[PDB]
Amino acid sequence: SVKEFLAKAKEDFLKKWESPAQNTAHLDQFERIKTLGTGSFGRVMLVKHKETGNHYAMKILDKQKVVKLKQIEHTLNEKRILQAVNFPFLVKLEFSFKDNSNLYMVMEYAPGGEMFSHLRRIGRFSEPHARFYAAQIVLTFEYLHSLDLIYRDLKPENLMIDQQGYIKVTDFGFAKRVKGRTWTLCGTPEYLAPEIILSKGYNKAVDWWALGVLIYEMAAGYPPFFADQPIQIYEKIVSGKVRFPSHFSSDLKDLLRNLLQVDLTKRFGNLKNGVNDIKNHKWFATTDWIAIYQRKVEAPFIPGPGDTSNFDDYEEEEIRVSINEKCGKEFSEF
Amino acid sequence: TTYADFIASGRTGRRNAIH
Ligand SMILES: Cc1ccc(C[C@H](N)CNc2nnc(-c3ccc4[nH]ncc4c3)s2)cc1
Repeated sequence: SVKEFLAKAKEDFLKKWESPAQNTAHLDQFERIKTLGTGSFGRVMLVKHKETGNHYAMKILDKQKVVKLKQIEHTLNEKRILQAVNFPFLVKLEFSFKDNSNLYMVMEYAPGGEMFSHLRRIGRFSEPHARFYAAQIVLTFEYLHSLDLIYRDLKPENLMIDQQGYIKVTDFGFAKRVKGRTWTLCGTPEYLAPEIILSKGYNKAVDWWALGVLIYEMAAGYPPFFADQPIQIYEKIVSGKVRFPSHFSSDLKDLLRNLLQVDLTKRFGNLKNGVNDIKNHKWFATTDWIAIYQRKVEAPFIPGPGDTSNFDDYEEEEIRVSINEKCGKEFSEF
Repeated sequence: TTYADFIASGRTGRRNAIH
């Protein structure tokens, strides 16, 4: 049973958490082909293995920058979580290594691109299209939460689309192992639950709120709470007033009202029946949960190898490796 | 329109996590 499934998932997770591999490869084994994304977080590049010819998404982190930004713990934790989890909609870490100046996480490449760009390009997704993605997130959170892992950064920008049109969740720098409450202020403005913003001790239910935000944006083409800057966004979020596009179905609106619920005693995913209130909701009546997990549902939309047509362009910058080792002790466990 | 207001907000591009 699904319960029985989660059972084994936990054992395998605890098992892999103890044991994390280090330097399973080296930079000389990869040919950089294109920078797929860059920013404060660092940068991800499409690379091609010089021996097999296979492609991967390599995330490069500048050690001195990570320290400067005080993300040492987060960086070590994402690697640790990544190699310890296993679910069809969670991206996998295939190689990791470091040199004098940088840290490298070589992960599965998602040819389809960022869900973000497709959403902005197309405008909005039809309810069935939105439902197909939503279903994947529900299962992923069911899985993560059973391991006491809170994702804490759900958004179109972190959801990649693979060759079959399914989702690959990326970026676990904010994910945290927590049984009850936690207190760190983190996440993305538009997707923050009210309790996070109010500096209260919160729980995994913030991911469910985020799901509501995600479904709304996918279906409307824009987030439920927006403003010129974070401060104003927070005001609207805590006020909890949401208005739905007229094209939103009665079932979709009901689901969203229960997901975007400030009252934690009433928010779906946080009640006695757990994720079942979501999975059994009218809007998901036609959803075949088992078929989704098994990837037997033909994706509503499906964007040679090494192709990067689905990603945006960024200026290619050097991969400088210093002569002196930098921040050796800080990243000794990486 | 609500959509118009969204654009006017100016946060239509990729959003960063808060730091
Ligand atoms: C291109 C991109 C995607 C997401 C973002 C936003 C994100 N918060 C930044 N951090 C990230 N961590 N792991 C990332 C990752 C892992 C495996 C992958 N396979 N294919 C693509 C891809 C991306 S990205 C920026 C750029």
